[PDB]
Amino acid sequence: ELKPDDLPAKVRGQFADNTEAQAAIDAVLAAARRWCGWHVSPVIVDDVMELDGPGGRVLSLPTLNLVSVSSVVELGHALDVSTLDRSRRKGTLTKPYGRWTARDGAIVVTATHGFTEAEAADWRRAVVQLVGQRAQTRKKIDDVEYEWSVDAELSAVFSPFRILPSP
Amino acid sequence: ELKPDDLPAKVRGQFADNTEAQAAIDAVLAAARRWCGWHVSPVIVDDVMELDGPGGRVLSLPTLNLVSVSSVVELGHALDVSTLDRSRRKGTLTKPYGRWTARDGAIVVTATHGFTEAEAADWRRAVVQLVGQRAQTRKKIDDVEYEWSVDAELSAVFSPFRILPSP
Amino acid sequence: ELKPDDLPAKVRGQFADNTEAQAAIDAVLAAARRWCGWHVSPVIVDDVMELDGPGGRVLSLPTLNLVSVSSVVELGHALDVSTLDRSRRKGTLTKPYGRWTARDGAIVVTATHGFTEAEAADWRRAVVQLVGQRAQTRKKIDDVEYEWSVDAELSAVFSPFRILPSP
Amino acid sequence: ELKPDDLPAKVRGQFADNTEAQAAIDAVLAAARRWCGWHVSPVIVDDVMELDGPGGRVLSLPTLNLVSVSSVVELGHALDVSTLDRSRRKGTLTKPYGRWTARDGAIVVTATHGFTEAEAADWRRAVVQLVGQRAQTRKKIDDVEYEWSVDAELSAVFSPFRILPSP
Amino acid sequence: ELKPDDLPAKVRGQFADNTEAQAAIDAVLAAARRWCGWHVSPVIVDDVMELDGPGGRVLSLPTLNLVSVSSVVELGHALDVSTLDRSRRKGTLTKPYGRWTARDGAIVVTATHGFTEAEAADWRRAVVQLVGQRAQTRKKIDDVEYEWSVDAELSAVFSPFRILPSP
Amino acid sequence: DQAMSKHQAKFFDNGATVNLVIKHNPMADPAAVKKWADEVNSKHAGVDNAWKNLNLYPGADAEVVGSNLQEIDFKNVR
Repeated sequence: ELKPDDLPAKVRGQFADNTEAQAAIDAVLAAARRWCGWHVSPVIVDDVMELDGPGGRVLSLPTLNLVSVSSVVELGHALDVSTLDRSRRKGTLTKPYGRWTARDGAIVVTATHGFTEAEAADWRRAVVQLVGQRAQTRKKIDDVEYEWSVDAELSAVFSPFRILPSP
Repeated sequence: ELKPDDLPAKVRGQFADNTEAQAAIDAVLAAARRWCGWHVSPVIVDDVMELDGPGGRVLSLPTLNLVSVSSVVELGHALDVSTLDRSRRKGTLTKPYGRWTARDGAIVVTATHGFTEAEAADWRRAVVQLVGQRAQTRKKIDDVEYEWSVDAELSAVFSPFRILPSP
Repeated sequence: ELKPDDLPAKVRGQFADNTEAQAAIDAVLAAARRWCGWHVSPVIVDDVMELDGPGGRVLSLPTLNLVSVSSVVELGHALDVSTLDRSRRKGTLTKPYGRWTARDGAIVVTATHGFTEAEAADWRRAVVQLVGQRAQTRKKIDDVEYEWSVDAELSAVFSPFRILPSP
Repeated sequence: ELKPDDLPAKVRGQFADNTEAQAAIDAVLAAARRWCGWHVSPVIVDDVMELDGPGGRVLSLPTLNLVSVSSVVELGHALDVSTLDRSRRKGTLTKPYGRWTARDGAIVVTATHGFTEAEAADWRRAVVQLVGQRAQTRKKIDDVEYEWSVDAELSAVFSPFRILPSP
Repeated sequence: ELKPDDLPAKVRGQFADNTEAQAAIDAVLAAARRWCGWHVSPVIVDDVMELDGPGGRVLSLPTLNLVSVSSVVELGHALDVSTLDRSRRKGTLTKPYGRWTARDGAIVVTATHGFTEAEAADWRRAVVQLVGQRAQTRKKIDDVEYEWSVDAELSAVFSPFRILPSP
Repeated sequence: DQAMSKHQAKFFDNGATVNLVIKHNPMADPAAVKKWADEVNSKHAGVDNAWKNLNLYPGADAEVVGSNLQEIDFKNVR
């Protein structure tokens, strides 16, 4: 993950210890993951997610890079994983013929997904730049003059990794 | 690809080591490729692509310069590459008779695509200029005065190498 | 072609050797040729171009000054060159009666085309001026003050040599 | 045409040799002729033109001052020039009975067209002024301050000598 | 005609000899006569003009002050001059009953027309003022500051002597 | 009735029937305008040159204008 060592020296110089830097990092990552709707961090192996019932032919999982899926259980009964159609880019599961359950809390899916640190390089750079901008931070006093939304500030850099709202 | 020695010495001077320069190049390249949707400058050969079925007559590879196709396997059954029409500029394949499948993750395509370092000269220059401008970074203090999105920044120089969103 | 010697002395004085000047020249020519859609450089003798199937009565070759054509092969069979109608200004080939093939990768045409250095003089001047403007390159520091798109920058000078997009 | 001695001495002073002045004149003349679409000041005689068939009653030569026509050959068969009506101002030819062909590159016209150096006095002045202004080249440094398209630049003085695009 | 002696002393003082002043005068008169569509200079006796076929009942000669006409030949046959209706102000010739020829290069008319120097006094003044303005000719350097279309510049003074475009 | 007939007949002697009205860009030489008009008339006149496409140079305007044929109708008074 992102450690205070990976921050630039000048930005870290505005701190006192790695604890507060890690706290700020955690806050920024939490905000980014909440806004984009899914974590872009290193791939989490066998993450367990519970999904409500879509009711259609395709299940829109909350991911944009789905590598593999281990087991799928619906309404207390396990399904055959090999009989489903999965799209890596879309991150959706499609039954061959039929419809998914339309009830809440009926689908539990465990799968491996995410972007690895090798491919996801601009994500860490964007997080680091946002942390530095937050740390560094009309009013005139003598020869010193300064002249002057969370959602807009995030969207200015995190647009490519945001899942569109469900219709 | 691009190495730190390709950067101007003045731009090179702001990084502690060549590893930091390579990291900046990797971040900028990742952002540019994510915006464009495909690599441009390096000729990756025998590239393996997992694409979804469009169901129509033409299949649209995520490339804008298709040199040659090696083998095509659809739904576990390999097709004859010599019977498929190829379009180098559009990067698309057309079945003379019949239609492609419509299920997800049913086509695997192995082909060589991209530009070589010879003709792809403006891409490298744009990447270098973007790296320099990002690494070059109202407020007045004494006689020093300064007055002041990823989408807008990347759209300035990387427009010719974009694949428009699929309809 | 355009050599660093043809650049003005003042512009070349901002370089260190002919290698980087030639690299910048190559980048600028590549960008200009990509934007205009066809090379305006000295006439290339017997250039081999592969064209997709238009499907109509006229074949719109990607050129604006077509001097002569050597051989035309369609769907693996050579045609009679002398039986076609060619327009130098339009750069189009017209069959006497019938239609062209509508399939991809079916037409290969070798022809002599382009603008010679004698007639094409403003092209080199525009390239040189663009290179010089790129090389020469609010912020106030003491008594020094400065106040401030690739497609627009190119179109401002390269409009007369651009092929309109195919409908 | 125009020679470096025709330029004012002050404008002449900024070029290393008369060859550079001739090169600048050639570039400006090429740009002006490309914008207008035909030569203006020199009387080229026995000029050979390869034009496409309009298919209508009147054929439109790319000239605005037709002095006399020498010979007309259509589809390999020469016509009688004395039976074709001529328009010096419009530069057009009308067949009293019948219509011109419609195929491409079927008419070859040999005629003398243009203005002489006597009446064409504003063209030379405009060319000289354009050359001087292009060779005469916010930013403030100490007490020196400066504050600031080919189509707009050429449309300023070269408008009267333009042939409108063919409908 | 207009000689360099008729120019004001101050304007002529910005020249070196009568040759360049006469050249500038010739350029300005050529531009003015081209824009207005007809020469306003001293009356030219027996000027020979060839006119295309109007096809109607009135022939619109390219003049605004027609004093007399000597001979009119149409389609190689001379007409009776005394049987026509001519308007001095309109500068048009009207057949009594019938229509003119509708073919190109069919009418040759020799006539005396123009404005004499006695009546046309503001024309020379306008030409002289335009020449002086051209000769005399943001940028700030120390205490010297300057802050800033041919058709508009001409129309600002030459409107009363312009022939409207033919419908 | 005689005056009505005279007025209805006078339409064919002093009446203009325009089809297209072309508005030209001011930055145009009159001779080029005449040449372009001649070319337009050559390409878009007669029943043979029907249902084609009209390309206009930038800065121009074309409008379709009919007539007033329903003004010579005086049935309610005749």
